[PDB]
Amino acid sequence: SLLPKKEINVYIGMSEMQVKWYQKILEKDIDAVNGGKRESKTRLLNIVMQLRKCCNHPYLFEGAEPGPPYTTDEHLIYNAGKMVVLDKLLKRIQKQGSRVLIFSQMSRLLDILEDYCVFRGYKYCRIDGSTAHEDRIAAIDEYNKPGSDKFIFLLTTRAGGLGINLTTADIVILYDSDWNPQADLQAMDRAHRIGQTKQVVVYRFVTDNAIEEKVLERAAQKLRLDQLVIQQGRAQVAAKAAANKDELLSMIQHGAEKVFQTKGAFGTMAEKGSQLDDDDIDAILQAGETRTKELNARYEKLGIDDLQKFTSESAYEWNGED
Amino acid sequence: KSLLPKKEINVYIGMSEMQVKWYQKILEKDIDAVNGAGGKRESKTRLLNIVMQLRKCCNHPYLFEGAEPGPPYTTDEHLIYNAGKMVVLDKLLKRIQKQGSRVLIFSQMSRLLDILEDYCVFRGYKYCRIDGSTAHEDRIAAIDEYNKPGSDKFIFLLTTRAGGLGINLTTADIVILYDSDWNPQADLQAMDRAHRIGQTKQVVVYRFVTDNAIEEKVLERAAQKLRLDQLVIQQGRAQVAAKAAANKDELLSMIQHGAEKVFQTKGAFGTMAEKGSQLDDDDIDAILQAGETRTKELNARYEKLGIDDLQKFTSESAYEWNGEDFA
Amino acid sequence: KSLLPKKEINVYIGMSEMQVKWYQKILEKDIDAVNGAGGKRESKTRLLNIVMQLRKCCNHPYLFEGAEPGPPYTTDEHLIYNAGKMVVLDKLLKRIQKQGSRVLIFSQMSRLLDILEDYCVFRGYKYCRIDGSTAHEDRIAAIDEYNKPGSDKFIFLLTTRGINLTTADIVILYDSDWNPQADLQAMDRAHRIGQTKQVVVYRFVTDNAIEEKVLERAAQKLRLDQLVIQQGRAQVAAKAAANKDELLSMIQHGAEKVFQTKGAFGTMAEKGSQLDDDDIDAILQAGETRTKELNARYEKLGIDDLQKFTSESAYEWNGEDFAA
Amino acid sequence: SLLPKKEINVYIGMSEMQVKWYQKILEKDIDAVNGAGGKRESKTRLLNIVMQLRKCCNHPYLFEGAEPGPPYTTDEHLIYNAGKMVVLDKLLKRIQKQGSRVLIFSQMSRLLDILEDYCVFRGYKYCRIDGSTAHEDRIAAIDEYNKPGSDKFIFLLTTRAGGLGINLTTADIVILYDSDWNPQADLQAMDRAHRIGQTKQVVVYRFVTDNAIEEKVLERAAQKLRLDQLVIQQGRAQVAAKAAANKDELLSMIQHGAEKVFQTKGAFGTMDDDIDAILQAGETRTKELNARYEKLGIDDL
Repeated sequence: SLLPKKEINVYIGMSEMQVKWYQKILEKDIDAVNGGKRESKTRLLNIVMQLRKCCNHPYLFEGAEPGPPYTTDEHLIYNAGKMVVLDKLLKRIQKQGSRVLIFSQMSRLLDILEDYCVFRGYKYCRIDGSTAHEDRIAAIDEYNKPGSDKFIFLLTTRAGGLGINLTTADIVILYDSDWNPQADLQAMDRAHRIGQTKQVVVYRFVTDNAIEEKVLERAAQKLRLDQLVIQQGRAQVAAKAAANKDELLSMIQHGAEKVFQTKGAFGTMAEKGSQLDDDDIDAILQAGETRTKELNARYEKLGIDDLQKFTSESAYEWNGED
Repeated sequence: KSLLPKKEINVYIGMSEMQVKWYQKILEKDIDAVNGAGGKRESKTRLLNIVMQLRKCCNHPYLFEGAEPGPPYTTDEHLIYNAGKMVVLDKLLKRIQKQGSRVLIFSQMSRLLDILEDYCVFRGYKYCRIDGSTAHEDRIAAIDEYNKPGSDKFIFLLTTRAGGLGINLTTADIVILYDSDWNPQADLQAMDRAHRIGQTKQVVVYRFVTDNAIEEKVLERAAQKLRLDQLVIQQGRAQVAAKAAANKDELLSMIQHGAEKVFQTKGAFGTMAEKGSQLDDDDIDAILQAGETRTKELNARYEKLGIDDLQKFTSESAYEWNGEDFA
Repeated sequence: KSLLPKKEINVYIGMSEMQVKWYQKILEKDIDAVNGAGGKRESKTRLLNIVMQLRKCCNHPYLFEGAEPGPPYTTDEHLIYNAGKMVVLDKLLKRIQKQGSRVLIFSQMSRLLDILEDYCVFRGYKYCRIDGSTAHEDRIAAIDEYNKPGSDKFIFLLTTRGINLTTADIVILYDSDWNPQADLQAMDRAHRIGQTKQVVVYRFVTDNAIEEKVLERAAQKLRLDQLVIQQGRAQVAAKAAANKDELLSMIQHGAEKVFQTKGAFGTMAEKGSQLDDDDIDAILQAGETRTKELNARYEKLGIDDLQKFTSESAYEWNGEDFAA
Repeated sequence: SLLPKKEINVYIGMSEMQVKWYQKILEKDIDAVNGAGGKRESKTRLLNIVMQLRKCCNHPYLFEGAEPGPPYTTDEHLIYNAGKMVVLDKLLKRIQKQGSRVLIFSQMSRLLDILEDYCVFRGYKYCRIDGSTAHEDRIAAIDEYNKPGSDKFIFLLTTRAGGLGINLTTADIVILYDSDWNPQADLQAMDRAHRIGQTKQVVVYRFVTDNAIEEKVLERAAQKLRLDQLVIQQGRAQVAAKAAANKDELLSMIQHGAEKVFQTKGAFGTMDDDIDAILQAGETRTKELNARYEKLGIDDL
């Protein structure tokens, strides 16, 4: 029994320094912010990038961090709203005896997260995805050591590989989200997989009322779409399926008893047969129209769960009754 | 302009005494396969044969050789009362003409239209016919004989899977599917030869179904294939939407979201404005609690989407014409 | 009713001063594969890159980023006179509206329709647009508010890849689809049952460039499709068993002369006993003449002389629904 | 060098006896002949009349009670009662004189029975394969007829059992007494003689009853043979209609005008009085282009 993961979006604001740069990005291209039709997506894609960097940390922009000499200070935290929440969260996660994996889209943010963990004295490992194979093996094993010195693991979402195991941690923090919903999903399942004994909790830093909240909904819409496409994974399989042995038999046997029982004629031809009056014909038409709507509505509201023909339905064993 | 939705009505029909005799003969002459089975390899050829003969029985016994009363052979009233579907059709047509309606009659078997031809002449019904062997010049002349203003014809006999489609026969308002195609889109294709843009009246489609026989069970399997066909259409639509990259309109809404509140903000934003200083774990407990509330709320908007209500771009309905040509 | 056949006219267009520079630049950045005077091993994927960019160059240079003078991107007269096809389009549209005609403009690239959108606003052309990215609600609303009497719209921009736009009479294929049948669907949005006037289709082709060679190879595919269509007719007709009408004409053939006959028949009435080898030499002589004559009747048949029952042409719409 | 075969339709009439039995067939089902039945009727009733007329065209003795009553003898009446037998009698006489050997094909083995009684009556050595003869038996039949210095002269064959790939090139003349509905069946019967190993000109005689059902049978068969060779010669069409652009095809697309573009150093040639001069010059090239390719055939494409 693997305990299901608790995914929580934590909604964070921006410091004054972020707002200043966030405005500068919006200002220096206010025409595109207001929005010719010829131009490629590049002009808008750049603004999206700079707004996402600003939602991570203003120090990612050159000439933002306080002037020389550059010092690792408390303002490394207080100039980024996420770092504030991250500061108290880490101090409380280490308190409750939990270990945390911290992911991010930008490696240049992990550079800040390296300097932050030194300022607070947190032991950590790191995988950039520019780190070699024998290197990232050691970083995984150092964190997975029984009684590991490390406490935080900094990684970039895509670049860790596939199927790596970090079950020695039980908390996952997504500093920022990927455009692809499964990329973060594969990052949560680094701690939420077979071998994990404790409750996996995933925190997703989302800058409220900014671009990242709008980014999240798009990734939420595409994630639901993938679910709709997987849940209907046998629609094309069920449509092409030709006549089945157990179906072909029920087609032939349907009503065979009444056919064998009949000595005269059948339903319409026994009840009123060979001669119909329009009082008689209208009773047929109106009844058939009634049956037509019920037959449609009963099948119209169906789903793939009911329509699906499992592979064992082909393995006709015997007749239920002869 | 307004095109009235088509009324599709299953007309459940019984069988005459003669149909029962042959239907029994078909079941009896191969009773070992019906009551039991054979090797899976064997039975599919053996069962598909029984299915095909039973469908011939539901249409008309005279499709079997030696069925119609022995020599001499005359076209009389026995052509009608020996087939359940003919009896229903005979009075249905009589009502159809009196209400000023003209009817297209489709069928899977061309030899049945041969039976209907002899019936139409027997009643004095002017008719045309499209066999899929008719020839273009003959085809154009027969459609124009039936469609051209002030036409004399009343019944139009066609085979379902021989249209060569793109035909206009809007002068009829009633469509009779004497029997149904295994592929539902073929019968729906035949309906859209009268129920097409240019049609002005209410299209009524009568689908003959031999009740308590093989045709009724086929009717259900067609409704299943018709519904899951909608799912492939719908699953494909979600597949296109999931693969679609960000639009310039989508990107603009992403940048503009909250931009006005940012321009309006002179200090800090949100959680930083509300406390700012690294403060109490009661404030952090409020942050994580309210965020989890919005997480449950966010999922609820999207967890109720479902396959059947995605945004349409192409009006693809498996309950309407596919657009293909079955010849 | 009478539906006037569509007039399909290739309008061969040159290239602007700017286009030539980029067309050279495309060929120059991959000059080894173009020349073919070396290994000739160069992969087709490398060639498919040249073809696709040369089409963008044939369409409009501004499809390449950094070509158009830098930001802010403003719509002026340089939007027209930097592309050969736009110059032809600019005066063609002016003539089309003045003669009371409305035009559908199709294209393979939606980013070109975006260029056409900025052009249409620049000239004051009321328009609608179907990209295959517009919602059904708006598309059904766009077709109606284009067809309604007293419409203000004049141009309808669509991507090539059962819709009715018969209220327009002119179709412009700015660029061509590799599958000729895809263009015919785009044509049959005005040229269909419901059209009252003569449908004229203009196919823009960049003369003396890649678009001209595609036109020659597209005509082959369009002709080969006709031959396949015809082979199917000959295949089905050969597979057909005799009808009851065909068999009766075989039974009835000469039956009147047989009933008319009171003694022996034909050649047997001529002699009927063991007579001269002049009789057999005469039979074989007339038979060999009739044998040659019979072969001539069928030696003059061949493809394209086959009976139609279904009027399917490669030069007419398939009925297939085309989406990119 | 294999000489192309000569195929000559021998149009033949019917004896007085054939005229009677032809009329007896048409009259005993004259309602079907005059088309006085329902369209729903099965095809069997018409096909019955067809085979009866086919049997009458071959030989009247195929019908019961036709040959002169008791006593039953094999004389010249076996020949002068059938129009084809009269022609076949004189034609074999000429063939044997000029040193040729002949295969005789037929649809009906009950007619090969008649031809057997004919060959014995005329003194012609012969072999026979029916489709009722087993493998080893019909092997020895081939070897005897192909034997160097063969004793035989005629080979009576059913059109069914001939087309198997066997060799009968030691006969240079083929006589199809009656034609098959399938043009390739008779076509492969001629190839029993007309194939590698044949040294002489192969001549094929196709007996046809003129102004009777067999002439109309011949026309329809000649039609379906014409349909056959059309689909054969146009089999190269569907394989080329769907084919990705070959690497050397794409090269000509890229090279088209590349020489004109490089040396240009300016704007191209083109770059409402000018516009109507473009549409007019383009309309000329469109009509010429389509007319050049529309009449083309598979060999060019």
